[PDB]
Amino acid sequence: LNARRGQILGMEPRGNAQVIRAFVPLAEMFGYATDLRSKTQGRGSFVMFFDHYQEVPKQVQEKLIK
Amino acid sequence: MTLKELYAETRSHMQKSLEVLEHNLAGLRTGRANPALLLHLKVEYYGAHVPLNQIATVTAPDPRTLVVQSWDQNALKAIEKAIRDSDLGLNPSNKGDALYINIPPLTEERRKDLVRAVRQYAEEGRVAIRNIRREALDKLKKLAKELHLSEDETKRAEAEIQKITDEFIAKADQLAEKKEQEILG
Amino acid sequence: TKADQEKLSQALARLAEEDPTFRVSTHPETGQTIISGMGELHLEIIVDRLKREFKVDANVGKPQVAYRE
Amino acid sequence: PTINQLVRKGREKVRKKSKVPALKGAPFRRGVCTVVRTVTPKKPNSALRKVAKVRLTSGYEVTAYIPGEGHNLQEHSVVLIRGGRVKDLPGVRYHIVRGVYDAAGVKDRKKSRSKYGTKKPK
Amino acid sequence: ARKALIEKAKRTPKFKVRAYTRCVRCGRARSVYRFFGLCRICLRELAHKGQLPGVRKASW
RNA sequence: UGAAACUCAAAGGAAUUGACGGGGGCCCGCACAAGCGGUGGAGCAUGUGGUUUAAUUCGAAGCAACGCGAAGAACCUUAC
RNA sequence: AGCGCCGGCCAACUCCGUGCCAGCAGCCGCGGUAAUACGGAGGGCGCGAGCGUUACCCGGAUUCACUGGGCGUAAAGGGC
Ligand SMILES: [Mg+2]
Ligand SMILES: [Mg+2]
Ligand SMILES: [Mg+2]
Ligand SMILES: [Mg+2]
Ligand SMILES: [Mg+2]
Ligand SMILES: [Mg+2]
Ligand SMILES: [Mg+2]
Ligand SMILES: [Mg+2]
Ligand SMILES: [Mg+2]
Ligand SMILES: [Mg+2]
Ligand SMILES: [Mg+2]
Ligand SMILES: [Mg+2]
Ligand SMILES: [Mg+2]
Ligand SMILES: [Mg+2]
Ligand SMILES: [Mg+2]
Ligand SMILES: [Mg+2]
Ligand SMILES: [Mg+2]
Ligand SMILES: [Mg+2]
Ligand SMILES: [Mg+2]
Ligand SMILES: [Mg+2]
Ligand SMILES: [Mg+2]
Ligand SMILES: [Mg+2]
Ligand SMILES: [Mg+2]
Ligand SMILES: [Mg+2]
Ligand SMILES: [Mg+2]
Ligand SMILES: [Mg+2]
Ligand SMILES: [Mg+2]
Ligand SMILES: [Mg+2]
Ligand SMILES: [Mg+2]
Ligand SMILES: [Mg+2]
Ligand SMILES: [Mg+2]
Ligand SMILES: [Zn+2]
Repeated sequence: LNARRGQILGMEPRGNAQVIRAFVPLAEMFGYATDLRSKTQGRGSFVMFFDHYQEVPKQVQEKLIK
Repeated sequence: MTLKELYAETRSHMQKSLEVLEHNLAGLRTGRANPALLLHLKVEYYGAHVPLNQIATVTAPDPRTLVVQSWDQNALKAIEKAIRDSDLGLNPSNKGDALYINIPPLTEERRKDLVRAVRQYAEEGRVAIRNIRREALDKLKKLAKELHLSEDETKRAEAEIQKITDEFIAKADQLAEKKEQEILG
Repeated sequence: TKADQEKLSQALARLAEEDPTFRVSTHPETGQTIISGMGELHLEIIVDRLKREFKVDANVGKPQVAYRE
Repeated sequence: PTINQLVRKGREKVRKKSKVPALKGAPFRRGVCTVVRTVTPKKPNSALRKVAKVRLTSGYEVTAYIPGEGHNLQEHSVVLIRGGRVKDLPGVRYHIVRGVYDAAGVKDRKKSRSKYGTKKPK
Repeated sequence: ARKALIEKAKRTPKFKVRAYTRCVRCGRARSVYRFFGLCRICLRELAHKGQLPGVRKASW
C-alpha cells in the first residue's frame, strides 16, 4: 500500500480480520483491484472513495508532460 | 481381504462420506463468500436443465461479493432468472460478460437456520461414518472366522477399527466446527 | 461510424434527468465526447446498459486520470 | 319449508367471507419486504412475474405482487400494499402500489400513469 | 440459380455436350420435351388450354 | 352430531350429433380362406436411414416417404 | 386541463415494437414473428377541477325465496 504511494492513517479490527485505512492517489490504484487477491489469498476487500487534491512530487510532475 | 486391505478399504470408505460432508457444507449460504454454494443450481440451458459447472466459472474474489464468471451470455440470462429462483433473495447485476452478486450481512433469521443446518449435515456425516464402521466389524467377523485368526488378535482389530473410526469423527467434528465460525463470523 | 452519433447524445440524455451526478461534455482541443462519472463501476454500468439496451455503435478506451491544472 | 318451519328455524342468513385477511379492515397497509423473487405461473401461462413477500404492520407476512416493468424493491425496502389477486399466481392476494415509500414508479410510462405512480412528462 | 441458369441456356457454351433443354415458359431443367420445348407441366397447362394444336386428352 | 383455513371456474343434470368399442345385427373389398409364384436368405441393380466427407445439395416419413420429385447427375444438368 | 378507457360484457381503431419474453387481467381469458387484449404513438369513447384505485354496506342475488326457491335422476325425504 505504501509502494502504491500510500500514507497510512491507522488500522482497526472488524470481522477479526481487521481494517486498514490510508490515502492513496488514484493513479496507483489500478492493479489493486486484483492485487488484494494475490496477497490475501482472496480474503480481503476494500471500497475506495475520492477525497481531496495535492501536489504530486517533481519526479512524476516533470515527466507527465509528454 | 486381510487386515491392512480392510483398513485401507475402511479409511477409503470413510473418506467418501467425509468429502460428501464438505460438499454439503459449501453449497449452503454460509458466510456467503463461498463460491461453490452457487456452483450447483438448476438452470435452463437450451430447454434442458443441467448443473452450471458445465456452463460457467464461479470465483470468490472478495468475501462480501461474488462473481459467477460465465462463458455464454445467452446462458447468463438463463442463469440470472435461475438465481432469482425462490431461494437466496439476492439482487444480482448482469452483463458486460459480468454477473455480480453482493451478499448482505446474514440476518438472525437466516443465521438461525444456518448453524442448525451445519450441525444437521454434521451428525448425518457421523452416522455415515458409524454405519460404515459396523459394516467393517462384520467384514472382520467373517474375516477373522474365515481365516482362523487369534482371539487377542481379533480384539485389537476392533480397537484398531475404533482408532480409525475416531479419526474420521474428529475431522468431521472439526469441519462443521469451522464452517460454523464462518457463519458466526 | 457514423450516422448513429445522435442516439449517443440522446441515450445519455435519458440518463441526465435520471442520474445527475456524472457529466457529458465534449473536449475542445482533440475534440470528442468524454463521459464523466464517479468510478469504474459507475462508468461500467453506463457502458454496459448503453451497449445492451441502446445498441450504441461505440467502443471506448479508457483510463480515467482526468487531471486538473 | 312450511310457514310453521320458517317460524321455528328461520331463513339462514348468508355470511360474506372477507377476501383480504391481512389488510385487517384498512384500505392500505404499510409493510417491509423479506424476499425478492420471480415465480412462474400455472397453466397455460409461462413467464416470471415479479413477486415480493412482505411482512406487514398488521403482523401479517403475505405474498405481494409488483405490477409494471422494472422494480427497485429489495430486502429491507419499505412498501405499501393494497388489494388485488392474480388468477394465475396462486397465493398472491395483494398488489404493491407503485410510487409509494421505497417503491418507485415505472420509468417512462405514458398511458395510465396514475396506476403506476409516474409523474407527468416534461 | 434460376434466372442466371435459364439465360446460361440461351448462350451456346464452350463444348456441345453441355447442351440441355430448358423449358420455354417456366424454366425446368427436367422433363423437358424437344417436340414442345416446354415441360410436362406446361404441356398439361396448355393441353387443357387447347393452345397445343391437336393435343387432346387420351382415353382408350 | 359435523366445521373451517385453504383451494378450484367449474363440479353437475338430462338430451342431441358424431366418433369409438377386446357391443350386437345384415353385408362387401384377393381381407382371410382355397390356390399359384415370389420376397426376407445369395450375388448384383436402384432409392433412403446412418456415419463419412472440404461437400457427400434440398425435399419426400406408417399406410398414402424408400426404381419417389429425376421420363437419362462424366462436364452441362447443379441447388453443395 | 387533467384522468380513465378504447378485445367481449362495454362506448370507443389503426400503426409500430415485442415473440407463452416483457407484461395485462374484475370474469371468461390475452402474448409461441401480421396482438383492435401487452408498451408507445396517431386516432376515438367517457367524465371534468377533478379522474381513476383499494377497502367496506346494499343492489342486481328469485343465490335463505313472507312477498318470492326448492328436494325421482342436478345439492336435498329422515333406514323404518
Ligand atoms: Mg492376556
Ligand atoms: Mg410540461
Ligand atoms: Mg424464381
Ligand atoms: Mg445469366
Ligand atoms: Mg417427367
Ligand atoms: Mg344420451
Ligand atoms: Mg345417443
Ligand atoms: Mg360396429
Ligand atoms: Mg428386395
Ligand atoms: Mg436429406
Ligand atoms: Mg422439411
Ligand atoms: Mg393404393
Ligand atoms: Mg372509463
Ligand atoms: Mg369495445
Ligand atoms: Mg363497442
Ligand atoms: Mg378494420
Ligand atoms: Mg417502438
Ligand atoms: Mg390497460
Ligand atoms: Mg378456456
Ligand atoms: Mg405486431
Ligand atoms: Mg381492453
Ligand atoms: Mg394498446
Ligand atoms: Mg356484493
Ligand atoms: Mg339491475
Ligand atoms: Mg334495480
Ligand atoms: Mg336477496
Ligand atoms: Mg339463479
Ligand atoms: Mg316460500
Ligand atoms: Mg332453487
Ligand atoms: Mg342426490
Ligand atoms: Mg338413523
Ligand atoms: Zn414448364
